[PDB]
Amino acid sequence: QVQLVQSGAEVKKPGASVKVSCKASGYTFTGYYIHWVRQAPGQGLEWMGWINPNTGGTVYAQTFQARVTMTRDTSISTAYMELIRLRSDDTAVYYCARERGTGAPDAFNIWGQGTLVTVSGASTKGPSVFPLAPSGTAALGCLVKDYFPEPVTVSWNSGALTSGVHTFPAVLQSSGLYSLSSVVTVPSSSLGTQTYICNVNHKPSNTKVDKKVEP
Amino acid sequence: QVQLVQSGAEVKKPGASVKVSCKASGYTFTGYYIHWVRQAPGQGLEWMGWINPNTGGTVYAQTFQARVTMTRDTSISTAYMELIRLRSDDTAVYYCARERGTGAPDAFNIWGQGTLVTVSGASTKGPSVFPLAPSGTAALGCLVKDYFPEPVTVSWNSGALTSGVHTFPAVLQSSGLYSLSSVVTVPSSSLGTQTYICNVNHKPSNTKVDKKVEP
Amino acid sequence: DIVMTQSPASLAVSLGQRATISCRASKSVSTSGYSYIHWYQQKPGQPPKLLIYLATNLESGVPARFSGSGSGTDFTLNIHPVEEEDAATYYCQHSRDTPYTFGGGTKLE
Amino acid sequence: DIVMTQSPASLAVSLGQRATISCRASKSVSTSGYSYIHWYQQKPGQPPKLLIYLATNLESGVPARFSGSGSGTDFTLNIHPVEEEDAATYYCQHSRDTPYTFGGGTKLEIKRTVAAPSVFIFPPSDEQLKSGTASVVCLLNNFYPREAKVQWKVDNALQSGNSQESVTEQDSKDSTYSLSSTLTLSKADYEKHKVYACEVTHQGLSSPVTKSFNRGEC
Amino acid sequence: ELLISRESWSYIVEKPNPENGTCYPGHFADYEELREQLSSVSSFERFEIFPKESSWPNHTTTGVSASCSHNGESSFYKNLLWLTGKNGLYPNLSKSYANNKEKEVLVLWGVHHPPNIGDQRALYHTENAYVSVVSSHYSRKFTPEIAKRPKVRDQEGRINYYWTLLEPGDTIIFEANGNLIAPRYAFALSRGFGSGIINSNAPMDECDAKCQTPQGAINSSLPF
Amino acid sequence: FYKNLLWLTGKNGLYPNLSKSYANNKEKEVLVLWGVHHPPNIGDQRALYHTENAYVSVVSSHYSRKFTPEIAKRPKVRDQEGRINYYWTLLEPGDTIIFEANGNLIAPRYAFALSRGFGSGIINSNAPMDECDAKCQTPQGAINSSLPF
Ligand SMILES: *[C@@H]1O[C@H](CO)[C@@H](O[C@@H]2O[C@H](CO)[C@@H](O)[C@H](O)[C@H]2NC(C)=O)[C@H](O)[C@H]1NC(C)=O
Ligand SMILES: *[C@@H]1O[C@H](CO)[C@@H](O)[C@H](O)[C@H]1NC(C)=O
Repeated sequence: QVQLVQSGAEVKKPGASVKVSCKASGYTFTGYYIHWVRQAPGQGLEWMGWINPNTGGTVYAQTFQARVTMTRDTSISTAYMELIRLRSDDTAVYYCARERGTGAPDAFNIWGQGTLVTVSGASTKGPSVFPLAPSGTAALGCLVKDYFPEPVTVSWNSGALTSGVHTFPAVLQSSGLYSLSSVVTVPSSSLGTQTYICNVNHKPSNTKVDKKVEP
Repeated sequence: QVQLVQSGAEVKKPGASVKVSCKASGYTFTGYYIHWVRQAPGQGLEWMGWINPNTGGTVYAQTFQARVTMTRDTSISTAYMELIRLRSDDTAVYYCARERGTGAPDAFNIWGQGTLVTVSGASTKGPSVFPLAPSGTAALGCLVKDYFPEPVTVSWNSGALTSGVHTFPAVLQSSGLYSLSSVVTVPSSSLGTQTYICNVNHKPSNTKVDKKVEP
Repeated sequence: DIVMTQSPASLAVSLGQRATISCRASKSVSTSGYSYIHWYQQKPGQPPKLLIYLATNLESGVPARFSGSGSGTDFTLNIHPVEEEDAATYYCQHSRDTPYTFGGGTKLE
Repeated sequence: DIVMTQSPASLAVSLGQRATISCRASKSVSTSGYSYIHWYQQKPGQPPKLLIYLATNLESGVPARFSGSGSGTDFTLNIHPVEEEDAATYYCQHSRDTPYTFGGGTKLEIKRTVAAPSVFIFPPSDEQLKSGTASVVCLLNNFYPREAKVQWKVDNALQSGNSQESVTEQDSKDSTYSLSSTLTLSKADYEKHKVYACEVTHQGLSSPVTKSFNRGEC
Repeated sequence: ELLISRESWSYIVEKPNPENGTCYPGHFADYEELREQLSSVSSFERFEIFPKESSWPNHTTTGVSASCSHNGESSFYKNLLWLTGKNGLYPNLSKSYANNKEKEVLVLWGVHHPPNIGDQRALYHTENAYVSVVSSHYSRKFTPEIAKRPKVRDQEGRINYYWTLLEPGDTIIFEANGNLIAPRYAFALSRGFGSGIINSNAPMDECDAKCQTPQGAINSSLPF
Repeated sequence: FYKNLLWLTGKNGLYPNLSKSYANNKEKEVLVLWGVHHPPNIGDQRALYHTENAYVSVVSSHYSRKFTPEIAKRPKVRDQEGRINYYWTLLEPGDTIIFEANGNLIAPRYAFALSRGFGSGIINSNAPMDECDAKCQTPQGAINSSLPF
């Protein structure tokens, strides 16, 4: 199978530098150019540049000329993007793309899983997670507060309560942390008799939490 | 051991394209140019071009400029010839050759096993094989009729009758198929008492046949 | 620098109807017998995947519901019949010259 | 474009003698202190293998029976002593300029005593025609030389164009040859004639020899 | 619009500052030497050295720019050809012409120096193209120079224009893997004394004269 | 081949980089000639010089230049499809000229130390000669007469 696979997500301090990797498979690595693209969270794509792995030659966009460095190890058919002097607005998903064909400026058909590079001044502080208890005929919820870095994950009742479950995506607070809410739509009659427990996992902090929720 | 090994034989429809591979071993792949040569069946050699695997640069002959594309993956020390818009007269044995030395236009000393590329409008129709029965003091035979593609193989008495055995090579019929004859020179006295059986194998059709022959 | 304006920013279409995303360039992206637009589909959390290249040529493995049209400076991605699987963000892009610039996006609801 | 004419197209030499294959170029292949000819040996079904490079330099692992000579435009490959292992096709080639052009080939045959073929005919079996097409066969077996010619007769009438033949390569058992000729017909055209014969002209014969059979005679 | 309609004259008339010359910006090599060549041209024959239809079967003719627009539509020079790749290929071309017209043949051509590498990759599908032009004496090689530039006539690239007088019997060969603005028409020149080039903006009537000058004609017996 | 030039070519499969130099110590300006072979095809260059991407560098106190061979098929003048670009320079006294090359050099074998002279010159003509002596000369013939015009 043809494919590109990229180095896992990571964080970096502002002013630091990041190296992303794109390992190719299933095709002659040298014959097809490789571009690097980025997508700011909830924003649109923007194009960084390309490298010709045959020659190692490169082109970069102007807003990335000064700070990006594309390279390739052809022994293992691998490309690298190094971004230095990171600013916060450089937090994004970085993808490695391969052209659909040689020579002609054809399109990108093979893409990478995407590597999430997060840039902010924090120390992978772990989440604090608290109930959002109902009081009558309504749904229920759970809150994740001031945690870093993404991604956290949340579930309910240890992976049984998939019905009416709504995992809102997180928001970035001015505090430099994230927070989100998980919710479950439910009938009210079972509530109070049934016992519901929110649960959450934050691998970067190696931290898992359970939190019961009741009226 | 130094060597080049090439992708197995294959067929292609006219107007289609073929990719032949030459994997090197035992030497620094990048240092020695690689040429591609072809030999039409029962004809003489003709030279296609070369590729410099260090740079990927190429030269091709004029009668092949428009249709040939040489490339190399240096990670696995492998070269490729792609021939497009195949015509029938492009059926041939394609070899990958390595120069005896660097820099100077020295000769070809390492060659490949040769890859047989057959080009014609057929569907690997399997052989029909019929006796060539004697009637007196003479030899005996077996015929293979209107089969495709080469190579078929033939033997006698399940690999025991190697004496006086003559496997004529096949001919290409205007029907777009092949046909050949296997023969055995024998004393006539044992004939009629002894039992002889022609046998044949056509791997592309995964087809084997036995056929007794008697007076 | 060729700017790919893209519209409309969001579509509200129902199953079985036709969705038309109109991309425009600041300058012609057509030459070499080709129009260098490409339309990609990105569903949430995923990378993009190429739908059509060179503004008309459907990519292998793609359904035929997608069609590309237009030339010069004006191009269109037509989906029909719309389906649940088509709820995504649809991006223009040009390979005509550097920098290769996308279109900003078109959510589909 | 430098053209490597090569001659003679075939050699008939006997063991222990000397074989001289003469290659010529349309233009000088000599410069850089080198003559850019190379002589290769290709046996049937095999790739070539390099014998000599730069027109004089024997390659490693090669026997010393092979020698290269000549310069400028005229070059020669000399084999001595010829041996059974040297029965092959011998190609000139130049690296002087592009395109690298070969020479067309020179088959080499072990010369022996002229021997007439053992001739036979095989009528087409009923299975031939149960498939809808019947092919007659005429065999020449273990003959030398190869210049044998075959011509087909049916009902004493000449047959032309409906035929195909193939010869085997020289066999080291005796260095003689065999030829299989075939006359292909439809069951209808088969039926509409009676007696089928093949005639051979060869140096091994006092006079051309024709063999024959009659259709379906017990 | 003089192409189809004029091939002979007595003299050439140019205005002091003509604006409709090189539509696609670039350097016209030996422009002044060409002017001096053409001063002595009494007439010529504008012929399709490389027919657009059959000379370039597998190359996308009909390359066009707005900088050369006509009647509002983007167009291009008429005596030249802007080759471009086709079906994703720009196969090497080797077209040749042998001057058998028994008159020196003025050949024109051009090399596209695009503004960026992506533009070149788009037009010609190679980053490292070249243009080789050869004759019995004339031999030259052009590599495209890629660079952003001031946006003359709204165009950021350039075309370097080149020419040569292929003499009778001589053979001119074009080779290229890209960036060629090939010729579609050339000119077979008929030299002539007395002719010449006059720079002026004066009007014309269908008056006839013995002498002519940029301010006006002279019809008088005097010596001075 | 030319006698005042030299067509270098590789040996034993090598064309080792050369760096020969000459210092004009003859107290007269020295006319140096050389040449660059633009072969018709890449195989020809690879044969003569065993490199695809050769160069020729010629330097002096002022003169500095670099030549890359241009490979291309061409009209077959004098039955030859390649070319040689001929170059020259007047190396002044004390100046040192250096040739560097990994191929394609038609080096000089002889040069010329020039003695300037007034009154001399070049005359284009096909007229015959005898061992007549004259005061003036012209392409059609000499002049031996007292007149001013
Ligand atoms: C030919 O010249 C005309 C002007 O004589 C150009 O047309 C426009 O002319 C106006 C003035 O009348 C200028 O202000 C415009 O800038 C001109 N057009 C452009 C695009 O700048 C015309 O462009 C010229 N075209 C050619 C091919 O020479
Ligand atoms: C042009 O390309 C077509 C594509 O099929 C091919 O058949 C033809 O031979 C080519 N002709 C030339 C002159 O390249």
